[PDB]
Amino acid sequence: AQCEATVESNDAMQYNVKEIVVDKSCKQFTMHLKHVGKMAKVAMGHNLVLTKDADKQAVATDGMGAGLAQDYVKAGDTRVIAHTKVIGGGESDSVTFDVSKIAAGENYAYFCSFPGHWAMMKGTLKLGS
Ligand SMILES: [Cu+]
Repeated sequence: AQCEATVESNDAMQYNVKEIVVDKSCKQFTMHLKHVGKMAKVAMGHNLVLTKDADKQAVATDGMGAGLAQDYVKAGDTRVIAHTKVIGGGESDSVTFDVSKIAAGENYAYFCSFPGHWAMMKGTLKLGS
């Protein structure tokens, strides 16, 4: 609703939403992430990272090497448009980004960069109204 969306992540390594459509009327957009499971962030942590589809694996790979304290996102990665912190069960986080950083027709992927999660936790985000 409005210029925001909510994605729930669980203990089975899955997002409940696979596609997010950003309305052209939005100048800013907010992504809310909820970890609805009961596992600790050291075993089943989740975040939400947004990049062009092409940059997915590269960003997830470098992110793994950043560590948990860095929310598994390489500090100052220019390929990441927006990202939340890594959360454990019973928690949540939000991230707001500039819609101008998004282009029509372009393909964007949101995924979890916690080690090994990217291969199963991913969705598509795009501008469209
Ligand atoms: Cu995850």
